[PDB]
Amino acid sequence: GSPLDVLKDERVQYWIENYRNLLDAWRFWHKRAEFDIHRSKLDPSSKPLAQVFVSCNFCCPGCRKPLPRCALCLINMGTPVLAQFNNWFTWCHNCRHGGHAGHMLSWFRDHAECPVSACTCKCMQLDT
Amino acid sequence: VINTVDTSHEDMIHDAQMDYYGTRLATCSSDRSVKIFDVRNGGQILIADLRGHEGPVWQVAWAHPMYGNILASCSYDRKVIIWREENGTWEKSHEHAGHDSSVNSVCWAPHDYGLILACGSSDGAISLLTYTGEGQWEVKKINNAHTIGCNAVSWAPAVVNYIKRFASGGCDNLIKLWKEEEDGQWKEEQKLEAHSDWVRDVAWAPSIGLPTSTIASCSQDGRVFIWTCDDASSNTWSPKLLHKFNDVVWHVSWSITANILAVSGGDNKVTLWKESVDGQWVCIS
Amino acid sequence: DANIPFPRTSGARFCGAGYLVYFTRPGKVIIQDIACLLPVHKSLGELYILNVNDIQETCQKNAASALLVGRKDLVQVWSLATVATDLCLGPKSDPDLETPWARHPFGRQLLESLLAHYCRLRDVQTLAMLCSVFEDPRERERDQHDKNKRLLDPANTQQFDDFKKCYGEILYRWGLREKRAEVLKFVSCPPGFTFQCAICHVAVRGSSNFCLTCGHGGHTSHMMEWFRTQEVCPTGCGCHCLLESTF
Amino acid sequence: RIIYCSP
Ligand SMILES: [Zn+2]
Ligand SMILES: [Zn+2]
Ligand SMILES: [Zn+2]
Ligand SMILES: [Zn+2]
Ligand SMILES: [Zn+2]
Ligand SMILES: [Zn+2]
Ligand SMILES: [Zn+2]
Repeated sequence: GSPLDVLKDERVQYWIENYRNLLDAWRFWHKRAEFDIHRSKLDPSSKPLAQVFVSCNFCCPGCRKPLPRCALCLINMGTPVLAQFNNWFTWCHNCRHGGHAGHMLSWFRDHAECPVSACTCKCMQLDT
Repeated sequence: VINTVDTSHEDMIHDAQMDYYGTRLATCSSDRSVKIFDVRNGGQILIADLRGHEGPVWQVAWAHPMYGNILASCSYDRKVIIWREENGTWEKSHEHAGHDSSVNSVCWAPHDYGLILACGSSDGAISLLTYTGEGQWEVKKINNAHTIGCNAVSWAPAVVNYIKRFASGGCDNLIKLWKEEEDGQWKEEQKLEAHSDWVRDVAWAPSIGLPTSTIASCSQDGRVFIWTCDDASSNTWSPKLLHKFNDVVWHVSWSITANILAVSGGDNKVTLWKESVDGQWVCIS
Repeated sequence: DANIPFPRTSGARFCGAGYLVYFTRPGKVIIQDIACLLPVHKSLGELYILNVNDIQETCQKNAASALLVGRKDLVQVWSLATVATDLCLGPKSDPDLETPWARHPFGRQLLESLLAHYCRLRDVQTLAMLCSVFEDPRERERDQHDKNKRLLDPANTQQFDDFKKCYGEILYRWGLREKRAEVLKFVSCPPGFTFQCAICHVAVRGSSNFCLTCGHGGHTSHMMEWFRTQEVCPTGCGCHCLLESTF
Repeated sequence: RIIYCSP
C-alpha cells in the first residue's frame, strides 16, 4: 500500500527484479507466476503486454481467407468441437505448420517428424 | 450383424443415407419431415427434426466433414435447403428456389474442388451452387439442358489446374457428359444414347488409380448398363448390358473400390452384382 | 406435375467404408456389414506398422499380422518383400562395376507381376503398402543408369501416388488419422515482434501456444502444466484463458 | 526357397 512516490523509485524496483531473477534460477517457475499475480492485483502500472498478433499474408477482414487447418482431423481454425486444453489449436514457430492442441500430442508420442509431408522439422524435440 | 431403427414416420420413405464415418443416419420422407437418427451400437434416438419444407422430400446427400456438418435436401417443393448446424443443434441455414419444377437429385462434389452442390431439377436445367464465403453462395444456371428434364446427376472423380467434369441424364434417354472451359462456361462434350425410354439414376464409379473410367446407368426399361471405357483420351464409350429385369429399375449404387454394384428397382427387392474374370455380371445373394 | 416418376419405395446404397443400407415396403432402415466382401479390412488396417528407417522390421512385423488375420498371399508377399529389400543389394553409383538388382528378373519384373495381379483383384491396400515400402560426351549415360537404377519405374509415378492418396482417403473413412499421415509421408509432390517465453523466459523456437487476447505464450508442455490447475494468465494479465484461447 | 516351400 505504498504510494506512487516511493514505489516508482529506482532502488525498490531493483530489489523486485533480483528476486524475480533469483526465483527463475531455482526453477520455481510456478511460484514466480503467483508472485506476479499478486503484483498485478496491487500495482497495475507494471502490467504486461500482448505478444501474439494475427497478420494475414494476403491483405482476414480484407482478403476473406481463413486460418490454416490441423494436420490430423483437418477441421478449420475456429470451428467448435478440465480437458478443455485439448482444442487449444497450438502452432509451430519454425515450420509454419500447426494443428489442434491435443491431436499432435497423441501423434508425437510415437514419432519425431512434422505431420505435414515434405517437411523435416521435429517440432517438439527441437526445444528440449 | 443387422441393425434396425424404427422410423416412427406416418408416410412413405424415399431415401436414407448415412454419414462419412458411419456414425449418423438421415431419413427423407413424404411427411414433409427429416428425422436424423444417431446409429451407434444398435440404438435409435432422435437428434433433430425438419418440421417444414412445404412438400414431400426426395433425396438427401451428406457433405464432406472437412467443411463441417452440412446436409442438403432436394425435394418436391422446388426448394433446396441446407442444414449447417452450430452449438449442438440443427438449424435451417440457406435456401433458394432457382427452378419452376420439382428438384430431382442432388450430389455433393469432390472435396478437392471445394463445396459445390449440383442440382438437377425437373425443368431441363442444372444449377451449381458454389460457396463464395462469408455466408454467401453463387447460383449458376444452364437453361435448356434437357428436353424432358434430368432425372439424376453424378460427379466424376478428380484427376490431375484440375478439370471439372460431371455426368447427368434426363427423361429423353440421351445421357450426356459435361465440362468446364477456362472462362467458366459449362460446355457440352458428348451424348450417349443407348437407352430405351428414360434414365432414372446415374452413378459414376470411384477412381483408385486404374486407367479406366466406368459409368453405370439404369433405364426406365429394365436394363443396367456398364459403360466402361479405357481409351485414355480417345473418348470411346462402349455400352455393355448386364441384365434385364421384369420391372423398372430405380437406383444404382457403387462400392468404395468399385467391385460390387447394388441395383434396387420396382420389384421391391435388391440384388447385388459383381464383375467376373470372364466379363459377365452375376448375382450373389 | 407431368414428369412424375413418383412411387419410389425401395433403395439400396453403400455407405461408410464397411457398410450397406437398404429399405423396403411391406419399413425400418436395415443396414448390413460387408467387411469380408471388399478386399480391404479395418482389422488388418489397424496393425500395419510402417517406417522409413528400419524397413526390414516393418516387413517382418506385417508378416505375422496376416497370419493373425487369416490371409495367406500376404504372408507370402511380405516375406518376398523382406528378402528383396535388404541393404546387401545396395546399388553402386558407377555403371561399370556390376549389374543393378533392378535388371535382375526377380527384381522389377516381380514387382510388375504382383502389381498387375493385385490390380486385377482390386485391392488398393496391398498396392499402397507395397509401393510405399519399395519406394556429346560420356555424360549421357549416368542419367540412363539412374533411370534403370530404381526398382519402381520412373514413368508411372502418378499411379503410385494415386494409390497412396486413395488408401489415405479410405483410412480417413475408417477413423484413423495417424496412419493416414504415415502413408502420406511417402508421396513425392508437396501437400513482427515479441519472441520470448512467459513461464521460463527462455527463448522458444519450436511448438507453442498463446491466447489471441492475452498475447502471452510459451512451451506447450509448460501450458499443460500451468493450466492443469488454474484459470488465470501466468503474467498477471487477468485473462481467463479457458474462455479466450478456445472457441 | 521362399518361392517353392511350405505355403
Ligand atoms: Zn487478409
Ligand atoms: Zn512442418
Ligand atoms: Zn484437429
Ligand atoms: Zn516445427
Ligand atoms: Zn517455457
Ligand atoms: Zn495476460
Ligand atoms: Zn488468456
